[PDB]
Amino acid sequence: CILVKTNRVLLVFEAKNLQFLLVFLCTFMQIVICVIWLYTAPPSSYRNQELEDEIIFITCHEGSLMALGFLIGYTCLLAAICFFFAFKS
Amino acid sequence: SRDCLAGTRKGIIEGEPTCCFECVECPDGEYSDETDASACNKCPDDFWSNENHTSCIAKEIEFLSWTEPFGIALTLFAVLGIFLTAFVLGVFIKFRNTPIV
Amino acid sequence: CLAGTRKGIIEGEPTCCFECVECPDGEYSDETDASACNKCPDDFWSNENHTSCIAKEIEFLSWTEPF
Ligand SMILES: [Ca+2]
Ligand SMILES: [Ca+2]
Repeated sequence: CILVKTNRVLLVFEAKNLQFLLVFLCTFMQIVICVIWLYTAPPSSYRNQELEDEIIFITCHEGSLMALGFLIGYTCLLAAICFFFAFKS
Repeated sequence: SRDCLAGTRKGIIEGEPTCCFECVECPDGEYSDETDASACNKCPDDFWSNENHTSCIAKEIEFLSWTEPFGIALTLFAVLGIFLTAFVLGVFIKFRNTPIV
Repeated sequence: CLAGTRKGIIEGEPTCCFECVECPDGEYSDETDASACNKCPDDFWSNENHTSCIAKEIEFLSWTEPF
């Protein structure tokens, strides 16, 4: 949403309610990756006992750290684009 | 020989009959709850022996929770952020007809 | 019994009959027959097979470390 309200961002996509269309597409690329991740290797709770001989901790195995990084990485690619256009103006 | 007490274990004296022995303490991951025990029993999978190796006591579960000094602090911040966002939204709504909005 | 184990007592049997039991961590034995598992000297820790003790390790941020 912040990106759609920047000085030189909306004009390029137009002539290719459009603001809403672009808020929709990026959110849809985020929705799809999470669904694919859940269907293949869902993160779940794990009991760890090798760390301590007296107490046990309950963690959340996150599945491949490749997926968690890809969420943050996609989020950054968007923030960097927004930051670049705002800096040029 | 004097009898071995609970939490101890029998030991061999070389060259002597089995009636005569010595008492040795059990290790940390085991316990003994009888008298004149030839071995120390092992605690179950989710149990750990107490200081005096006579019984098994349940382990303590450690996790991040609401009633912890670290937890109470983080929540307050989230509620404060929610309240601030609600206040901003209520201001744009009530002042819907100003030129700025 | 082997080098890594100690003797055990069978109830109601003479001393000539026994069982072999592993030594605990922090102790070792290196004998063909052993009545007890000998304790490991200070600043030393038992091997994986408990055959003989070895020295411990010093942990610190060294100058020659890659980090
Ligand atoms: Ca004799
Ligand atoms: Ca008998």
